[PDB]
Amino acid sequence: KAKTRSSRAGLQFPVGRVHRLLRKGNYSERVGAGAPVYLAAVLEYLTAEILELAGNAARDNKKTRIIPRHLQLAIRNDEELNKLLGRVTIAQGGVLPNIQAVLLPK
Amino acid sequence: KTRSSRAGLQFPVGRVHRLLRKGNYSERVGAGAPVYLAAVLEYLTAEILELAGNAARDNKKTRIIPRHLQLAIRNDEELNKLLGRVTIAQGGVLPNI
Amino acid sequence: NIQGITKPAIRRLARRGGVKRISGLIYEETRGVLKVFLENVIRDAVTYTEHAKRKTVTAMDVVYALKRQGRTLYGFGG
Amino acid sequence: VLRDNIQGITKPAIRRLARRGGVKRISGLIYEETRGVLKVFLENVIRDAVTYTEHAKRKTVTAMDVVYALKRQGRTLYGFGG
Amino acid sequence: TGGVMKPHRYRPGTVALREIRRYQKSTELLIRKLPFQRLVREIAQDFKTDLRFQSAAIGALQEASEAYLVGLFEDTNLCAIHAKRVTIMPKDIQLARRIRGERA
Amino acid sequence: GTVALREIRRYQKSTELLIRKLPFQRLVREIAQDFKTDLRFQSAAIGALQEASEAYLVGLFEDTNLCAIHAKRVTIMPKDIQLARRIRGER
Amino acid sequence: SRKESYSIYVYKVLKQVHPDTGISSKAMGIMNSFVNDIFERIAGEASRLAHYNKRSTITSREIQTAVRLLLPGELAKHAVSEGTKAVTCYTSAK
Amino acid sequence: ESYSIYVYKVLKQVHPDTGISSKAMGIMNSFVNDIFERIAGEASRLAHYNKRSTITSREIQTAVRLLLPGELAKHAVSEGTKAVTCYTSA
Repeated sequence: KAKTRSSRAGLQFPVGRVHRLLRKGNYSERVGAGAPVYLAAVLEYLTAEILELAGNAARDNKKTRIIPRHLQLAIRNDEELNKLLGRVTIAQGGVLPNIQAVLLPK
Repeated sequence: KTRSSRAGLQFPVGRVHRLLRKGNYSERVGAGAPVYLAAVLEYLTAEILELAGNAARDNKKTRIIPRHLQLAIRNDEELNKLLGRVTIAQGGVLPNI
Repeated sequence: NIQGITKPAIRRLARRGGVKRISGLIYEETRGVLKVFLENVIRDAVTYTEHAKRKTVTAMDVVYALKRQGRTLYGFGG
Repeated sequence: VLRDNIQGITKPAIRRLARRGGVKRISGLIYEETRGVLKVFLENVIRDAVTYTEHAKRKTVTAMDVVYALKRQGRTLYGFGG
Repeated sequence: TGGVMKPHRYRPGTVALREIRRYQKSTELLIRKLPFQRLVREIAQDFKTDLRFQSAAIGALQEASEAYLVGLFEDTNLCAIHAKRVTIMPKDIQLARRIRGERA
Repeated sequence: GTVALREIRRYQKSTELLIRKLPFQRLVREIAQDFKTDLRFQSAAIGALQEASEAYLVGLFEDTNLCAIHAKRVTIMPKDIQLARRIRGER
Repeated sequence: SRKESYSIYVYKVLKQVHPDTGISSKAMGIMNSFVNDIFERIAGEASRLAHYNKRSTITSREIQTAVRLLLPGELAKHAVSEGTKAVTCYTSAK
Repeated sequence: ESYSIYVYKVLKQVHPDTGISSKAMGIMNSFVNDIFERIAGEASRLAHYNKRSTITSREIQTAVRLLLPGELAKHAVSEGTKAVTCYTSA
């Protein structure tokens, strides 16, 4: 039985698809064998982190639906994720609630 | 015999073609692309060197200095708009008080 | 139809940013900067479409132009 | 070993750099903040430069790596290759 | 003697802070769709006519423009707070654009 | 006040580097030491770092001067430094 | 013709990390765009960095170095560890 | 490799009596390489978008309009077009 490369490496992301996209995405004539596995693992870990924080942020809101609002909350409330995704605008994500201290009355 | 003489250019068309072929951008490169790219490079370099020579003449100098290149780039709206995120080594800053 | 960006709408946009008070002369300035930004993005999307041999600007051209200006947009097929 | 060397960036040097930028008066607390900013910037550039050297199995940092690294930070440098 | 006592008005800023919280909690588009669509068509008319604009392209443009304006107003609010004021003025807009690099 | 404008006029026309070479060299080596040991450095790499850091600091001081001018002051303060850095996007 | 997407795999990993939580279509679009953008960033950095050393191959080393160049902080280290774990797991099987 | 000779030729074309320092020569080489990289990379990106495998004069032209700003690009486009017909008529 021809087992998938994703099942061989214990990943959920498609190793074959990233291999095809690397080979067809005009980078270099030849692509090493370990590169799609490594890239798929990195993409998996990152999407796992984002979806985890988003599910938690939805959970504080007592919701079972992940919406762009929760994704924006998850991205902007984590320092390193905000550093990585600095220059991206999330559609229908909104803005984090932030009111300045001296803006308030006395 | 040379493509540069056929196109009336001083930049080497073959060099641009070789860089495009071995630069891993696409599988094939048309014949008009290196000629067009070489012409664009020649016009741009002629423009910036013209402004640098004008600035050097205004500064009573015979040799172009990176100070003159910085002055020529920063005094031109289109050029400094193109080169906003570029810092010229040994160029100094534009005099502004 | 630059006057179509009405005063309550731009007031709401400023209010989302946490601004408490608004000067009376600021509205023309915001209309101008919005016009400049829209002009640049629309120009880039239009020449992208003209290179693509099409007569209808699609969302992909817009997202492409925005991402090329360092303003990457998520959620529209990028 | 090198310990507490950032103070080698002297106060008149910061004065000269501010004079180049057109600053007329300088507060006394500017120098420590400027030293901190310079340290942060240098650390950011040096991290990428040393990563580029480590991948190439080299033991010396070359000028090309430093250019490539500042260009990767959006601070393209003309005059040192590229 | 059938008159009614009036509840008077709120202080300046109270309803402002309320609507600040309300708009920072919700995520809908704040610019009306049809005037924005007309404005985009007017700008696009100047280059080449007969250019159709998909609804998704107009929506993407609206989202990007709203994000840009919100970010600019946040920076301008920081500028105003820095100058010991609570009202933003066009000079703060110009300065924010200047330091951002958008204005030469 | 007069010599401040004299210093501005002198330094804005000059092109040589204003940061002293040897302390900057030792600073670069000290920073690079804690990422990897026994690191060598080309002289041109140190010169490129010096030029880039000087250009960045000059730009930061210019934007800080604009911020100081905004608040009806003539003296730059640290709050101007973090205001310029915050607006420019550094953290 | 059809158009490939990462929707099923994103749903699978969400069901792995949060069994009782679903996801809307718009959030699926954002996640797909995010995965695609990160893919382009890492692939382009690896292609450039490989072109610097006059090499024709993207190997695990180029991807690892690109990950260290892009990801900010501890995230990079965690990603690198898991990527190495995946490679040796692949190497341990056949 | 360097572009020294060609920059010397265009310099003596526009300014026969003006010299140039070595640091300015390095600056010119870096500038030409940077502009080449930008235009070629954007043209490749356009080729990738339109599902094309060939870089022709068209994608180069549109990359030139995309990158260079204002009148400059127009004159550059004109110059490139003239070069193409000059190539075609030789």
